[PDB]
Amino acid sequence: TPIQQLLEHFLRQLQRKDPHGFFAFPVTDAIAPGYSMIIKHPMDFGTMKDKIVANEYKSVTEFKADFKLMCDNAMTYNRPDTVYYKLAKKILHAGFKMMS
Ligand SMILES: NC(=O)c1ccc2nc(N)sc2c1
Repeated sequence: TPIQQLLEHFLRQLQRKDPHGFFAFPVTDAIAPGYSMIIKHPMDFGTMKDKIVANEYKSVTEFKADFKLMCDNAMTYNRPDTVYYKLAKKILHAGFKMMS
């Protein structure tokens, strides 16, 4: 569908900004201790892709909200001086601008 095509385009462009794949897959507690205790609504680019394919996004607004959730989670869990926090903040702002 038109929406699925646009969201696939946005997702490709957003993922290009995360070359290490820090946000490619759900965060594991092994990698990030206590993550599942701290973050109630996890999100990641892979989950977003699956939601596109399942036709679960009915508006760009819904997709943007999941992107923001992913970034907000990273800025809640990781301390500001970490690579993960800095990239989440950078890609949140740049990603919203790109989609506009
Ligand atoms: N999405 C995240 O918040 C995230 C991703 C990767 C990662 N690697 C760590 N050692 S902490 C951590 C957190």
